Amino acid sequence: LTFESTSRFAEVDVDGPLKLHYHEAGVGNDQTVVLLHGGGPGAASWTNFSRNIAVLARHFHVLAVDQPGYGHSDKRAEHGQFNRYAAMALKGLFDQLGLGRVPLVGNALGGGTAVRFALDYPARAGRLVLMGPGGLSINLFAPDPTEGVKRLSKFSVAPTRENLEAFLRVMVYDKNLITPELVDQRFALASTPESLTATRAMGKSFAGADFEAGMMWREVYRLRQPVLLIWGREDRVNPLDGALVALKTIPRAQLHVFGQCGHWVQVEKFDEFNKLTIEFLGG
Amino acid sequence: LTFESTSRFAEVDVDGPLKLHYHEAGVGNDQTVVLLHGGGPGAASWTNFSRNIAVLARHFHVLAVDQPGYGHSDKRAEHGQFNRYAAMALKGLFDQLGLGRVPLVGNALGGGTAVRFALDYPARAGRLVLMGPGGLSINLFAPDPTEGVKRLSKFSVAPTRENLEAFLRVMVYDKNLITPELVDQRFALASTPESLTATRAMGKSFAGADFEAGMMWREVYRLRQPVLLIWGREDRVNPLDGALVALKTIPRAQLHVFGQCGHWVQVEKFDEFNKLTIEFLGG
Amino acid sequence: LTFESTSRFAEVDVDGPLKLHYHEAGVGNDQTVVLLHGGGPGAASWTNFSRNIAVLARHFHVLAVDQPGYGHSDKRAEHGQFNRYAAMALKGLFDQLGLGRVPLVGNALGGGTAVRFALDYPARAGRLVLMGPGGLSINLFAPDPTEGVKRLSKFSVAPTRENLEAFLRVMVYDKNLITPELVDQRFALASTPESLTATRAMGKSFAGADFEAGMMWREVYRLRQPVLLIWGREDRVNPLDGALVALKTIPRAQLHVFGQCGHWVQVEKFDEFNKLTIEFLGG
Amino acid sequence: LTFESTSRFAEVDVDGPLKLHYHEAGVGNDQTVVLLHGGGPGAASWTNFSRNIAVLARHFHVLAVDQPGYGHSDKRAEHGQFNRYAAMALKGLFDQLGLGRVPLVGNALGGGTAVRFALDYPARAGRLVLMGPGGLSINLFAPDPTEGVKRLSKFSVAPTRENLEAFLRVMVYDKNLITPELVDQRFALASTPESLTATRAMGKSFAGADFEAGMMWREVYRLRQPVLLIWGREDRVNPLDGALVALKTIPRAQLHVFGQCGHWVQVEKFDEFNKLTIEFLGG
Repeated sequence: LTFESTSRFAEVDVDGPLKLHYHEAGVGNDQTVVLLHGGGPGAASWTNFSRNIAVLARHFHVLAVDQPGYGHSDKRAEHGQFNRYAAMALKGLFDQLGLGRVPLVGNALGGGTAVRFALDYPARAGRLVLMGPGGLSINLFAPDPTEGVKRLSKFSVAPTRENLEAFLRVMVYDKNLITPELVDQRFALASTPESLTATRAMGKSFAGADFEAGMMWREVYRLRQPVLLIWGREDRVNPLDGALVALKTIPRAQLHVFGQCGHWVQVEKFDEFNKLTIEFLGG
Repeated sequence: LTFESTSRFAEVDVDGPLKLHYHEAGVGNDQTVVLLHGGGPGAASWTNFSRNIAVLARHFHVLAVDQPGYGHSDKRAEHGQFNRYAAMALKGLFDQLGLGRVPLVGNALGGGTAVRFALDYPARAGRLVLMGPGGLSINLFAPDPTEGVKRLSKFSVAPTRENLEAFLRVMVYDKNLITPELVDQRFALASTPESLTATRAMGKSFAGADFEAGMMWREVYRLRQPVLLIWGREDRVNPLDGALVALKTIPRAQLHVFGQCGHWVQVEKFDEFNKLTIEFLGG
Repeated sequence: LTFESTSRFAEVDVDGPLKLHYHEAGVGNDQTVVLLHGGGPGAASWTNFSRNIAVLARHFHVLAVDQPGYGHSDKRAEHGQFNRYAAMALKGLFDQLGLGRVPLVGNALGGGTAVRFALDYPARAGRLVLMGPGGLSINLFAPDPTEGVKRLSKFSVAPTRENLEAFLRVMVYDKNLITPELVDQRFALASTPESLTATRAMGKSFAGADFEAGMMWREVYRLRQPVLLIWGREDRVNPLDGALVALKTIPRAQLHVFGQCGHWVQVEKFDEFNKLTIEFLGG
Repeated sequence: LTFESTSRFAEVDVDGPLKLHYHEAGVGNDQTVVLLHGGGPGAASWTNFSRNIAVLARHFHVLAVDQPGYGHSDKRAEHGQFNRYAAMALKGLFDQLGLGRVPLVGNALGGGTAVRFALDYPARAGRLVLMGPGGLSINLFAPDPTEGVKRLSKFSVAPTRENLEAFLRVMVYDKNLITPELVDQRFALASTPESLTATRAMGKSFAGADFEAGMMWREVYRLRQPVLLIWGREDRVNPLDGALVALKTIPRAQLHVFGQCGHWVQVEKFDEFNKLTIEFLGG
């Protein structure tokens, strides 16, 4: 499996043509699973889910989608509440690929999109696996914006290598994972004109009139499916206290917390994460 | 596997001869695992771990031990802090069976004993799997005694079928699990003279000068092994808020919470519990 | 000040004539304050706020209102979401007494009514003082129904002195406060035909289609006024973990927790409670 | 009252002569109260408690002490667990001034010293008022070091105005409070050779063999006096989740949380803080 062998594109309608790039693996496997990556500026499906796609592809038909504004998907200069926007694009994709009710795996921003999709199109979403998810989290104890959020904001206003490194360093428990190569790689992608446009778009969406759609903790009591919340104990972006409302109010919720693990669960605990996900999704 | 085929007895020294009854299964499997049951008056290894021993025995050499004062182990009329006492007996057993460093699975009271053992004899305890454990839990939000604890206390003072049923009913989420047969069975065992003696002994131990040994939340930051905490979201004996100090302070801790599950995790979520335990213990 | 000297009645419109009994004290004091009592079956303004009305009346114009279904207010056999219903009655009273924007002090059920009123008629509610309030609380850790709620339910199905005593005993930290006289007094009021009707009405309202109105934790982020949450650490009806969503989401929120204090804050910590309330309400 | 009019010095014995600078006010008032300031590098009694000393001095005999390593107290290049060290110095002062059992008000680092003193010399400590205290706090949800702690660490390694400003900005909710004048003032004091020595001393103490003395959350269940914990909801140094073990385990504990308030409670909510403290200390 390679970036190129799995690469796919699709055009869907979200207030007009919207191009989506995604990776497909495990064709032939009966149960399709959709992965939605995290929200760092230089993040994408392939890099986010490197330690995972090949593994999950052994059991499922994997569709790893680049969310609008990331990777090789369209990067519009404007949009509404981001999760609702990305949800609309996923719906377009689902319809185009003839998918019915499919399970979703999403981390951080991508978890927020998974949930918004599950609420907006309740019939199309199966079991959910959510790693340090945004949107349904509400930080009962941590002052907002968190360190992780603030660091992303700083890079958004001052796109320097120094600021990106500082940001990345609060993504993980083992800061040794933030190597010069990783920093340089993410920075090349995060600082392109298009990524900056995406960032400026994200910023302006924050102050829209549809902010309620992002406050998903008020709604998840409506979800009828099994939901596996997965958290790194040392998550500094969406901290562990953010798990509580969702654990309490989602009827068929479960929670797994890994000690010695940060915001990037799929990386720092890739083996443990892969195994939980396979078992959960009935594979 | 039957109660009889697996039954074993051992005499160990805890301030003198102390008889221990236990169940052995999976002989021939390389990795030994010790299970320590919960603390209801009519509880024992065989009934506590019915949905589990045969399964785990497929992967491990299972020793399910009746804790002093329960099942067919000696039921003394007096002893110190219970967990420290039961720990001493386990040490005697370990030494007698030539066991070295072995993983421990313990629920409720039995989890408290697993931990006390891991702290008192740090070299002899491997990975720990703890389901709604006592001792290392401190209920940060729930007033003590909890409903579950209070109900056990009531039966201890008034040993009637009515009181035992009320107690059992707060052990599970699905109260339908508390059938007349289950109630009658537990009551026959819980109301024998010896079980009453055990209960009276437990009560008097509470007010000993060694109470600190029971406050294990002050010590678990010393544990060096991986520890899997498992909780039922609706646990009414040792509630979920009791997990927090241990999750935070145990370096290699993990936590799994099951929604729609009470204090009896191994029963209400036996399949999910069995699978977590097997994977965790490297089997 | 006596029950009789302060007694007042008013007829308001809530889907037709609805009689409200209330107590008025401190006439002449410039700032009016409305108190809303707790929800025990034999509860009322006078008994709920005995250690408080005379004190607060020294600083404010006190209107202690019996909520519909309690004390000497109408006790209808049917109504919708209770808090929304009681809110409508308070609005009727406000309008009739020419009140404008007034602060509200409410405990337990009465706190839930204060909040529902503040959300439904945002202009008419000033600062809020809420003691172990229902409605805006969501018990993130305690399994529901709590012991306190369950005990009230038991009395509702089996209205015996024994059951009421058991209920009352989980209202306080110092169980010595539950004297035979208190038990007999509350029982005489709680077991009248009208109180039973009120109870049966409350029960049926629980399963109405307007249940969302009771889930006030989803809405309190809309409140613009200062709100003082007051909790007994050992509250066994609406436990301390229920405070968290409201503390986090109410912009001008404050929280005070008293150790060694149960659900009846105004009783067990009457002096401390009185003083916090006076200072808070700017008196 | 001025810095100069209230200035006092004392020589006490802590492994030899140790000079302590402090401020005395309200002489003639019967009840003495000791204040222990926070731990920012340029922090001291006078600046920490500016909005408070004159006020409290109206009701009490105020002794605001500069903790060793701060203000005008000795700044040694080496010492053990800081709180235990500062406690020893306070004991020396108490003895020298003929003080008996006196209440203590301490914020942040100074709260940790108040507690260590109360545990080490149980007879000499009366009621405690603790604002965002260190030592007895254990951050159950926030990854450590917190943003606040990390920012102080950065300044300790790179003592620039930029780094101090960033640090100060996470001390308050209203960042407008961090004016250029405040930044310049604190920086002049924080960057002196002696303050750097103090900082280097603090750093080396962290890795001493007496680290347990700093883990005061394991001990506060021994405190017999009333203790008022006060927290800013948006505290980014010692966050609100740090309050929980102490609230639960201190028998006569109380907690007050102010929304829209950071780590500097005595500044951002000086009026509310002053009033709580006066009432609590029985004045």
